[PDB]
Amino acid sequence: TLRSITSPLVAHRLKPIRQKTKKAVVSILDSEEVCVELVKEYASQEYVKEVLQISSDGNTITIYYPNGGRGFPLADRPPSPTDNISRYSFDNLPEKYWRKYQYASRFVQLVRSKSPKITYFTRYAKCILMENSPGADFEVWFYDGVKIHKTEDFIQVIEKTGKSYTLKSESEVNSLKEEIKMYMDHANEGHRICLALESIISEEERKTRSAPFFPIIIGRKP
Amino acid sequence: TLRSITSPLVAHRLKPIRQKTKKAVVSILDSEEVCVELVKEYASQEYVKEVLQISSDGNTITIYYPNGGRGFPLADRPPSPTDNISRYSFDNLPEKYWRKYQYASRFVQLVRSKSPKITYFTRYAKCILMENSPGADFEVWFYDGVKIHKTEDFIQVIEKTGKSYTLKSESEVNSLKEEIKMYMDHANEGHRICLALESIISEEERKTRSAPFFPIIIGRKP
Ligand SMILES: [Cl-]
Ligand SMILES: [Cl-]
Ligand SMILES: [Cl-]
Ligand SMILES: [Cl-]
Ligand SMILES: [Cl-]
Ligand SMILES: [Cl-]
Repeated sequence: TLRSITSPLVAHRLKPIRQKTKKAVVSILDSEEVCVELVKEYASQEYVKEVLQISSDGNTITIYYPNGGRGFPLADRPPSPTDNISRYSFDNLPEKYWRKYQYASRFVQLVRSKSPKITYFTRYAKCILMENSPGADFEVWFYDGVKIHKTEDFIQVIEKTGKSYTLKSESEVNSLKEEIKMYMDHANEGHRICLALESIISEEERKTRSAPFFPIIIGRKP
Repeated sequence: TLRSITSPLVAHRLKPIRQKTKKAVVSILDSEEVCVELVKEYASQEYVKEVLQISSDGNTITIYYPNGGRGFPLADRPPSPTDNISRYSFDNLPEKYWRKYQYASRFVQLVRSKSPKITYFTRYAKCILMENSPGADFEVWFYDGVKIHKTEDFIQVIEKTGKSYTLKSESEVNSLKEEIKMYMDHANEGHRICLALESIISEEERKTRSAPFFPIIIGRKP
């Protein structure tokens, strides 16, 4: 089952963006739909030959072949579909499209990892909870120039010149320079607070509202 | 009793600012202390002869007379105190100082009423809960050009041309134009949401004891 392999992408709250690779051009549209344009090379120009159009909730996939299946010149936006389409639920998408769905799925997931959900200004730092929940990335931009980038798999640290190093196990973190273990105590507190605030706002989001409660920016730089 | 005329001012979260009249200068300092410099003019130059230094919570008043009471030329910041001071709790400030305290008190009150606590972007409007709690001003900037400004004694409405009118009682509110009642029901929802969000966030702020949770910016303009 595809739902075993990955979860449906969710592009809610994500800003429009276009990524051009060798394999595809993946776009998050203004409607939060995600499109995968499979581009073919007929030198010099590239043609859009196939399009996967994925719904913002990730559960509807519309596949079509623009220009009668002959192709469209790759443009700034994807070609809109015609009544000639094939369409599937996520749970019903044939495997032949799984790899292409995941192009979108992954891109969305990457964009979420760079999309601020909650920004929290503290005395020493600017905290940013990202959108790739759960286990979202957590960035910490201290004003002195120190940068801490939290992940699920690791914790990055960038010192004031560019001394970059990646910390993994807690046993490796304890072994860090002792003026730094305090920076983490800040960064971890922000993280706890941001997570704390995310929870409370989501709860309030569930009840009657009129617009999303995310993103949120809390406070200001001094 | 002074507690009858005002509440101790509150300058938390308020941005630095300086206002000059002929008789005095009020500043909200970067520390959120509020100063009243009483100014007198001696041959073209103006001197600070008296200073009231009020705590950010409005409950401590330190009063002094710079340069021996002869004065210091009015500068960009108030003259700092010396060993020679008198200092009072709010409830203990002598009447001789009440009108000068009220000078700081009124100014702080004007600033809060113009200082955003919660900014909330909707599909149709930009809502801003001000800081003059309780009964804070709540202004609503619809994108189409309609403006609604909720206030303590009344509700102003500005239509797309400049049709300004004041509603003070339900009798004028029910009697409102029927399509305007639509703008108002939004505005009223925004207020409830913003008030709801204010309460839930302050509560979590109390437990955390770290950088403030206000102001916030919720969402984005479409
Ligand atoms: Cl291009
Ligand atoms: Cl349709
Ligand atoms: Cl098919
Ligand atoms: Cl959510
Ligand atoms: Cl929503
Ligand atoms: Cl002292």
